[PDB]
Amino acid sequence: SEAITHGTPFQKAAALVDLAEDGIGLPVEILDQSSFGESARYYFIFTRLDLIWSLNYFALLFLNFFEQPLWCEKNPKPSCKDRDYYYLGELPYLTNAESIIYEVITLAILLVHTFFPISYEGSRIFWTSRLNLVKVACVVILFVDVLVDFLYPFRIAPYVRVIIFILSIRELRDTLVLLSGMLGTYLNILALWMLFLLFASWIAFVMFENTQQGLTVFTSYGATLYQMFILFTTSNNPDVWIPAYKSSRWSSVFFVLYVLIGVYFVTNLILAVVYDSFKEQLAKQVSGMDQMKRRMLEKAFGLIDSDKNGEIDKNQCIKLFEQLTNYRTLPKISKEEFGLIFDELDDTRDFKINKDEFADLCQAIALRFQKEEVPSLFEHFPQIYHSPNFGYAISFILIINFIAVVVETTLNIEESSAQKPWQVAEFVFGWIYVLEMALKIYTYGFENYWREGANRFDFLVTWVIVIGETATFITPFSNGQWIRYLLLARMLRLIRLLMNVQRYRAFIATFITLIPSLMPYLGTIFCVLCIYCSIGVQVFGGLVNAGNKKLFETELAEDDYLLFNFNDYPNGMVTLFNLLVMGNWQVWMESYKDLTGTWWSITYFVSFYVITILLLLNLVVAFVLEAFFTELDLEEEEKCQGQDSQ
Amino acid sequence: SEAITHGTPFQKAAALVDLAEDGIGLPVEILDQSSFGESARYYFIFTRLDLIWSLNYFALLFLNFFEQPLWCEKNPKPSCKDRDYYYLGELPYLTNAESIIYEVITLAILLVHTFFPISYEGSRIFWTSRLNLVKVACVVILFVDVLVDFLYPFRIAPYVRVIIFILSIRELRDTLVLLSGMLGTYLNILALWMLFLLFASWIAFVMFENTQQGLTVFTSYGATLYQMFILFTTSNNPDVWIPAYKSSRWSSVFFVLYVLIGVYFVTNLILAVVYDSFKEQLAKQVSGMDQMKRRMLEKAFGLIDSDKNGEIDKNQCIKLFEQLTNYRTLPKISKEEFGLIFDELDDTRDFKINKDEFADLCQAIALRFQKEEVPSLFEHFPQIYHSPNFGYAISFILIINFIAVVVETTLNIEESSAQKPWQVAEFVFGWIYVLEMALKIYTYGFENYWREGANRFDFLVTWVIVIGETATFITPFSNGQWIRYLLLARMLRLIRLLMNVQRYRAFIATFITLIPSLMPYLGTIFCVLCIYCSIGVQVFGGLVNAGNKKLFETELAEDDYLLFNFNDYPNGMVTLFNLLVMGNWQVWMESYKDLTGTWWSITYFVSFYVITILLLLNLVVAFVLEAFFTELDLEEEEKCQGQDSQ
Ligand SMILES: CCCCCCCCCCCCC[C@@H]1[C@@H](C(=O)O)[C@@]1(CCCCCCCCCCCC)CCC(=O)O
Ligand SMILES: CCCCCC[C@@]12[C@@H](CCCC)[C@@]1(CCCCCCCCCC(=O)O)[C@@H]2CCCCCCCC(=O)O
Ligand SMILES: CCCCCCCCCCCCCCCC(=O)O
Ligand SMILES: CCCCCCCCCCCCCCCC(=O)O
Ligand SMILES: CCCCCCCCCCCCCCCC(=O)O
Ligand SMILES: CCCCCCCCCCCCCCCC(=O)O
Ligand SMILES: CCCCCCCCCCCCCCCC(=O)O
Ligand SMILES: CCCCCCCCCCCCCCCC(=O)O
Ligand SMILES: CCCCCCCCCCCCCCCC(=O)O
Ligand SMILES: CCCCCCCCCCCCCCCC(=O)O
Ligand SMILES: CCCCCCCCCCCCCCCC(=O)O
Ligand SMILES: CCCCCCCCCCCCCCCC(=O)O
Ligand SMILES: CCCCCCCCCCCCCCCC(=O)O
Ligand SMILES: CCCCCCCCCCCCCCCC(=O)O
Ligand SMILES: [Ca+2]
Ligand SMILES: [Ca+2]
Ligand SMILES: [Ca+2]
Ligand SMILES: [Ca+2]
Ligand SMILES: [Ca+2]
Repeated sequence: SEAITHGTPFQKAAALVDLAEDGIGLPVEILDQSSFGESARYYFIFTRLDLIWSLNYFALLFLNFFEQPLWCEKNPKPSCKDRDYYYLGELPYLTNAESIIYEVITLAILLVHTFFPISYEGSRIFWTSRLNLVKVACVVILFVDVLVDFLYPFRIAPYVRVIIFILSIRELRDTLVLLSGMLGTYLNILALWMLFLLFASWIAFVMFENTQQGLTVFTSYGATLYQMFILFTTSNNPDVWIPAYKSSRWSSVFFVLYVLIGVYFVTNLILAVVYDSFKEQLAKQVSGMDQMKRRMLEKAFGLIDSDKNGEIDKNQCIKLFEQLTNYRTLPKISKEEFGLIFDELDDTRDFKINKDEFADLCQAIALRFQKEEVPSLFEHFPQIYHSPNFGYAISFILIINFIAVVVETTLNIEESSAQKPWQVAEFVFGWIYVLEMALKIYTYGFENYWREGANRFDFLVTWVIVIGETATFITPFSNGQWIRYLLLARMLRLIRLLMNVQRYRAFIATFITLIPSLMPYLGTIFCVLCIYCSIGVQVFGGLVNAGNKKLFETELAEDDYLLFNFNDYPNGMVTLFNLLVMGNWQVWMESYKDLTGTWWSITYFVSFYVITILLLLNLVVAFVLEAFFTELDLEEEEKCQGQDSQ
Repeated sequence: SEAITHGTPFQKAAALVDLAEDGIGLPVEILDQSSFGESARYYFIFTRLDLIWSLNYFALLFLNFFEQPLWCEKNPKPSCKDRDYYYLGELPYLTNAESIIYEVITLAILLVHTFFPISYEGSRIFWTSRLNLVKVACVVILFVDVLVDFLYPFRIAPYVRVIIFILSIRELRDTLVLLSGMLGTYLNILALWMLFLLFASWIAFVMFENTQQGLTVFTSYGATLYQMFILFTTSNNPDVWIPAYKSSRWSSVFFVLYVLIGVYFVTNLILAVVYDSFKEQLAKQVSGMDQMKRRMLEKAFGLIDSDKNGEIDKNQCIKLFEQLTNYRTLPKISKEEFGLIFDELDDTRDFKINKDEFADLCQAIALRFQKEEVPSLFEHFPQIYHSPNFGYAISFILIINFIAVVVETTLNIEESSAQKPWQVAEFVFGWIYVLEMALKIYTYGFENYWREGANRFDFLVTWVIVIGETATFITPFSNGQWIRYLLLARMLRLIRLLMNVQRYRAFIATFITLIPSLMPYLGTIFCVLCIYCSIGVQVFGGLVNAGNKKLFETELAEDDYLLFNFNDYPNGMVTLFNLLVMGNWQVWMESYKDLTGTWWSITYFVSFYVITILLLLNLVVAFVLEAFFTELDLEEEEKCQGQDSQ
């Protein structure tokens, strides 16, 4: 547990292992900080000062981002019957005086966050870096629209807030490289997609003109490209070609041939491209990540080789491993570390250490050990640190804790009003579970809240139990059953302890890693909806009124989806989700073609679909196939290389 | 172009290249024929006699298979108002006298086809190989049903006909190995799938008991596992959780979390397993194919090495290459073939040829050359054989022929009754197209009807044109309209020729390969429907009547799907197709739960789904990802490897 304020004493001995820390967890530092400048030079202090306020910044980034539900409609005041809810949302819309407060607080942190790299980049460099120049200008745009409501065309604030939220996060920008690096391949294949629509849209207009079909549905040619596009999605499958089938039965041979080519041949081949084009772009990000590693190791190799000859004595590099605080006794480990990499140079047995050799060294060590084990810095003035047989024992606990609920809920079909003997069993079970995590700080380590992936995900849920049980009878109702389903992620911990089964073993570790790995790649799509909603709120604001007469003819009134409606922002975010899932997405396309009365409404849903069935095929479906083959072959090699490494 | 009747002269010199032919196109021969027995022993004659009647057999296998639409309903005669059509099909159902004519002729070929391996396998061997023991017994079951004609429980004929059709074809059996070799992995993951239905079905029953939701939809717990299964398919997405959403808006955060786990995380991970389990089973079929190759080369290496020492002089193997009819200037490249394929042994420069070395020889030759070029052998007594500048030229030919069609159809929106100057342009264009294939027999070769993949697919449509134009004015109406509509495979010939474009190069080189590669793997699924139809015809025969009162309440009458009906066989095959595509598949599950009045109807559609979303994820979607990476890397390698392949 060495220091982190460590590139500021900055010895050749000392400042190495901070750089060696920077390879293992792999955080970047700026190329301005990578070239020169130290914590003695009062710039690298501000680098680690930035990472102190990181949780301050991400608290702001979602604070800015979640304003978009809470801000009002595009047209509250032009609209009549404004305060009523004619199928509007739930949220309170913030008043204009309240609107200012939540933004001025928001902007001032951005003005810190955007101009904090002045403290460790030069102003003639900071304004040159051409990534900030986007982000700086986005701040100015909010600074305008705050001033407009301070002074009190269509208020283009919320599009920018997304773009601020996309770029600021390191993960979403790293996602966003994989779009623009690959988007030349997707729009490429979008043509040959559109070709086998237009050709196959045409033949149905050719074949079915004089029959009942062209009389009924396929009136225009443009009626077909409209319809046959929906059948490319197959979310309207038999309703299209009933009167083609009802007239002649042999007309089915067309449509069942079309969808086969449509779904089963093309849409997979769209996925075949995008998953294949993913691999090249992912390789460019990985190699772009690994060039960061060697370029940071070049600063590390130059920090030691002060003779500047490119060869370092071994005792010069052995001695820093205790300062590395990696392993405890070091008599002959580095002699073993020669054969662990491919070849020994052995021109001198110890004296010659080449540039690429040490770059292989620090990269190798953290894989085998994971022994750095660094906790957070504590004050010793309190000193609060208190100084599968058990696995099969805790296999039994979450069994009987689970069946306690199903007994409680088969009491609820009996509807016991006398829960007095059953409330004896209620409060006791939450008191139990805090004891099975207790041996871990007795056996191995204290700060493993951030270590086990279960403690990454259950740590709220582990501690939320008895604090919910506390205000049960001391509050002397709706929040009472709020716990009564919350006491069920016990099975989710029972999942992982059942997930030691070797029969499920590859499928286990993917779905574990599937939550952290696909958090940016689903995070970007959540930002994409925040674009499409804020378009559609402004396009379709007060459109579905209370008494709109074009409404009740259409499909939203037939199937009674007279909710989601786009009539403000959080109503829109649900509505784009159904268009994401493709559950009956042609209702809205059929509805807003009538509620706007125009065919330029069809633009909004197709432009969703193309970018969606890029992004669903891009980052959902192509990752899982990459993520499984990561988790599969490790299990396939851990037995085989465990025969080697032992 | 030597003979094929060639292992019956059966020289050590001669009968080699017939075995060398058997490696190149790779047909199997039986292990009885592989062990011993020759065309002198007459058994090898019956082997090639079998492959003469191959097209006779596949003409029978679809003849037997297509009786199942043409055979009648399960209950014509118990049903009242039998001859009327109350949402029944189109086909004429075969009369019982005319039925047996189509069956006795069918069976007599099977009795040839099943007992033809008597002629080249011993009877104590033929009844031992346990493929036949299935297949012979299936013949007996049909032989029963012909006796049932003279008598005039539920007539289980048509299930067997599929099983006969599956096993007889070599491709579908090779598909069917990949099921049973992998089905232990799929049902393995089906349980862990079923768990994250049940648990996620459970919480929605837990959450929504006291609210409006459990009052309205989620009445039973079994009501939820019913509903939440449909939302795993998302073919009923907002209709489920409207009254959960209409009451509390926060209930959406459940459902949008469920489908993400449901579709985007699980269903890909089901596809991740099945595509990964595909690779191992496909490797077993490939290695099972390649063991056939070396074991056939062992008979070839033993045919030459008559000294039985395992080493063959090169002039013994040089001399047969002219009998192979492979290449013209032989002795200059046979020394280069030492250097091209692999490394030379060079203990003797030519004298020593090992067992595995010759196995490397004949394997590599057919790749580089393709110079065997075997035609269909003619009688010379008639002697009917008559003894990209052009590519950019025939690029232009279809274009002006294509725009002639769209001019003809924009005449039809004008509706010209005077087609007399326009019929000058009609008949002339079909006469043109037979001339662009004509240089191929002048430049390169005659029998390339089976060689170019375009001539594999266009050859019916290439020649159908002028014979459709012939009976236009000499018949002095509805049929010649469709021929006017048929004038469109020209752009389908443009599809192949245009993808010399490197921008689209890999994509349709897949799609070319995609039709023959996925012909068995879609063929099996077509057989799977012929199982599920013949179940559902017998289960649901006269159910959707004319005046059924339970019918008009349900969804098939609401959305007017009163076709797609199950009330005979070909209504079923359309109907299972919609359940295959997943276009509104919950209508039938909602309908036949009412029209049978029972909950055991739900079995039929779920058991469809699990086997289907095996087989769609199995053999559609896993192939295209395998097939693209076959087509992609060959384009990626040949540009670099052609500098080495030279
Ligand atoms: C893939 C997405 C990962 C990111 C997770 C989303 C974080 C943002 C959370 C949104 C919370 C809004 C809840 C709204 C209810 C409330 O109680 O306030 C409410 C809005 C309905 C649900 C909103 C979620 C829609 C977007 C999620 C799905 C898209 C992501 C792909 C109604 C307001 C009320 O009356 O209380
Ligand atoms: C992949 C999967 C498959 C599915 C199947 C379905 C269908 C298709 C085929 C495609 C290719 C493979 C089919 C065929 C055809 C159709 C049609 C139907 C109708 C009937 C009508 C009759 C009269 O005429 O009336 C299948 C379905 C069925 C079959 C049938 C055949 C024949 C027909 C006619 O006849 O038309
Ligand atoms: C593969 C391309 C085939 C056809 C694609 C081009 C067709 C473009 C427009 C077709 C004509 C529309 C017919 C009605 C228009 C009108 O009468 O004004
Ligand atoms: C990418 C291919 C298609 C994308 C979107 C499909 C929209 C094409 C359908 C045409 C709209 C209706 C035709 C206009 C006829 C009219 O206005 O009278
Ligand atoms: C962004 C590019 C996509 C282009 C969108 C579709 C291109 C063609 C538009 C379809 C209109 C054809 C309708 C003509 C027939 C008619 O109006 O009567
Ligand atoms: C984050 C980049 C945004 C991408 C495109 C945003 C702006 C495109 C269209 C904006 C408003 C379009 C609506 C026009 C019709 C109307 O306002 O009534
Ligand atoms: C990929 C971008 C999607 C392309 C959107 C297609 C737009 C076509 C809209 C209908 C076409 C007919 C235009 C006439 C407009 C009108 O009738 O008012
Ligand atoms: C994240 C980038 C997405 C931007 C692309 C979506 C914008 C395309 C169309 C938006 C609405 C256009 C149709 C509105 C017509 C109208 O004004 O009535
Ligand atoms: C992960 C599992 C959670 C629960 C799964 C087991 C539930 C099986 C049946 C639940 C009880 C059904 C309630 C009504 C039955 C009745 O009273 O007849
Ligand atoms: C593979 C998981 C589910 C598969 C099929 C889902 C069927 C479960 C739904 C239960 C049916 C209705 C409940 C019975 C109650 C009753 O008899 O009224
Ligand atoms: C082939 C195995 C699949 C098993 C099919 C589903 C297993 C459970 C069946 C659901 C019935 C539960 C309904 C109980 C509640 C009630 O009826 O009141
Ligand atoms: C090819 C193998 C067939 C697989 C299973 C076939 C037989 C299973 C069920 C057959 C009939 C089931 C219908 C029972 C109810 C009824 O006949 O009324
Ligand atoms: C994988 C196989 C599919 C499993 C099929 C689930 C069958 C459940 C059917 C409903 C369960 C309730 C049984 C009561 C029958 C009845 O109400 O008549
Ligand atoms: C190719 C193999 C598929 C066989 C599996 C399908 C058979 C499962 C259920 C068939 C029908 C069962 C439900 C009928 C109930 C009834 O008799 O009313
Ligand atoms: Ca040195
Ligand atoms: Ca050494
Ligand atoms: Ca309806
Ligand atoms: Ca020899
Ligand atoms: Ca030699």
